[PDB]
Amino acid sequence: FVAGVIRRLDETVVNRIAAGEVIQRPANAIKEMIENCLDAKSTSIQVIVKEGGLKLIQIQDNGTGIRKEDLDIVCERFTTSKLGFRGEALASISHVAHVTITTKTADGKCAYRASYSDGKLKAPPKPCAGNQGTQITVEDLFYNIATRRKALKNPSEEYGKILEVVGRYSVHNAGISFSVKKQGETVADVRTLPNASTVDNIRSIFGNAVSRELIEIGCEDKTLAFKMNGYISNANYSVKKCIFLLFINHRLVESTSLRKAIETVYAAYLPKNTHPFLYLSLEISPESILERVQQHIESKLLG
Amino acid sequence: FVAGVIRRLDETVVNRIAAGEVIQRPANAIKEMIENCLDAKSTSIQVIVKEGGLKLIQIQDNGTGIRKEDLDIVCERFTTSKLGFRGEALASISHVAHVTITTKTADGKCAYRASYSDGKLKAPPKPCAGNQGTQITVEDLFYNIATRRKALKNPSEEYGKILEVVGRYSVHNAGISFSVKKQGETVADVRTLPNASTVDNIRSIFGNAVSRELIEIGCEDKTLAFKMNGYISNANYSVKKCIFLLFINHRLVESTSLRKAIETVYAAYLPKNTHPFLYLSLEISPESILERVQQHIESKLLG
Ligand SMILES: Nc1ncnc2c1ncn2[C@@H]1O[C@H](COP(=O)(O)OP(=O)(O)O)[C@@H](O)[C@H]1O
Ligand SMILES: Nc1ncnc2c1ncn2[C@@H]1O[C@H](COP(=O)(O)OP(=O)(O)O)[C@@H](O)[C@H]1O
Ligand SMILES: [Mg+2]
Ligand SMILES: [Mg+2]
Repeated sequence: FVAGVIRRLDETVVNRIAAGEVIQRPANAIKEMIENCLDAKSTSIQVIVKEGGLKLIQIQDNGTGIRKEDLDIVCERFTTSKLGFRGEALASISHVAHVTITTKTADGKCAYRASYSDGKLKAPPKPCAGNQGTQITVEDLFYNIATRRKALKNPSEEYGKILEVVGRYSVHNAGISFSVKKQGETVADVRTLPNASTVDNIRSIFGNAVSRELIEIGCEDKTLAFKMNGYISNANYSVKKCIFLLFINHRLVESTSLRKAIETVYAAYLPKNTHPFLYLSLEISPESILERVQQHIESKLLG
Repeated sequence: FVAGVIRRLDETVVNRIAAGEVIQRPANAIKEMIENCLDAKSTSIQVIVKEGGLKLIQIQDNGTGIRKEDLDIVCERFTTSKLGFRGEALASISHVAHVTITTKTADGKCAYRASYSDGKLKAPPKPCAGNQGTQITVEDLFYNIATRRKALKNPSEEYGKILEVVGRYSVHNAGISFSVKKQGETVADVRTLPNASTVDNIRSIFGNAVSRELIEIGCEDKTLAFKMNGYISNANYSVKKCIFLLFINHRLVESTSLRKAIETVYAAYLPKNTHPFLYLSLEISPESILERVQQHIESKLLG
């Protein structure tokens, strides 16, 4: 038994593998990029996809853009214009894809384009055509981690997941226009419009049969420091699988705990196989609160 | 609406906060350090604690030690002598505590002592007294993150958690001697001995009433690529709360899924309130396997 010798991991490998762990699949890259479009005050967001996002993801917005002088560092880890940690999403994407950014600010004379590998600027940004806002292009996702590339689903399931994410951000963000299409196709698979209510976007993404059966919900509680709004299906609507959109502080989230609560409430009113449609937006800042929601929904179902 | 300006996070803050997130509490620092003692082929491990591990944790082993020339980088991130990622545990601890290491290799002429802040060597290592192996001393845990220091439990609950961890590693590692005491006390609260069987260490840590009621278990399956051994309580033993030790590849782990399976099996044999004692060691390399364990245990309870 002798002592080992300590070496350093190659963190070009470490950083690639961790970035794979964060991103996971094209829908998730797209989720991060959309959130950036919304943070940059965009009112029009367009998504274009080739091969389920494995070949190309392109997202164009009309938001505030990235200043020319900041393109040097925008994809580095822990660089952010905002107050896990801020500044990891584009850095991560850039470690497992070829990223190009085309962007213009109101105060810039023209748009600039820059390309990145592993978080680093490849060359000085170059002026190009383009209007107010930002187009990010993400190519060959996981070209450098074979195991995750093969561990992804077929192109049409991955496209399916992108639709789910974008359609879901579009219900939460009524008034902002969203679209998703496959590259080289002219007709969008999802398209919402700048003057749409929350209910119109539910009708558009989820169909007239759900939109006709919605109950509006809201409750605030200053003592429990939370607010909630959204829409739920009344006791007359039933499908084979529960469609549950959940947003907590404007991020889309999954929650086995709360979907359980609400299912128990609905179990008493809906048929044996069948399930509800749920859209809830919770505003919280940093337990018994999940009683008030179960209570509030049951109250609304009884009414 | 104008464009932001991108700045860099201070990663002295980032690194401190993430390290808090990993470590969480003294029992967990101790878990990481013990595992290092075992990796370094230690047969005698001594733990000493002041104030539940908030003031001092000291762990002495007789393992292979750290070479003098490697003390410079041992607490840096991603430095390891081994093949999330390797090399994060001591780096993390050193970002939220004052770490001192005293260590000797068989080939070194004497032990060397070094002190670290934020992963960096404070001064050149200095020769000192000490035998084969390594003593790590971890002081003032979370002195630099007030919110986690107050979010820790009272000193005696945290000490309680250290006992749990060490007692549990000691059942898995029969033949290796472990002890834990409070600083300045002469009698250990936990002590296992170099010639002890697994059953002796269960008797010692968990008492004669459990050790008298154990069924040995083992199953291998080449097709499902797993092995399992351990000990369980037979249908005659019952306590108010389920004591379940689980090791997968020699790390202690919690598992709501498998503890559920086994509880369902035991529910049929044990009284209404009461629960079993379980020690299982699973060897796996990188679903239907949880059926074989539920099956194998029921089989052993029926027999
Ligand atoms: N669509 C966009 N429009 C304007 N700025 C963007 C856009 N996407 C990214 N950015 C800029 O790049 C930075 C890094 O983004 P990201 O890596 O997601 O970290 P974060 O959003 O936490 O700051 C943002 O703070 C922002 O300044
Ligand atoms: N008790 C110990 N005895 C010998 N070497 C140790 C001990 N603790 C830590 N080390 C050394 O420091 C390195 C860093 O430990 P750690 O930060 O836990 O990362 P890892 O265990 O993944 O290598 C180990 O690879 C090992 O060489
Ligand atoms: Mg972002
Ligand atoms: Mg370790």
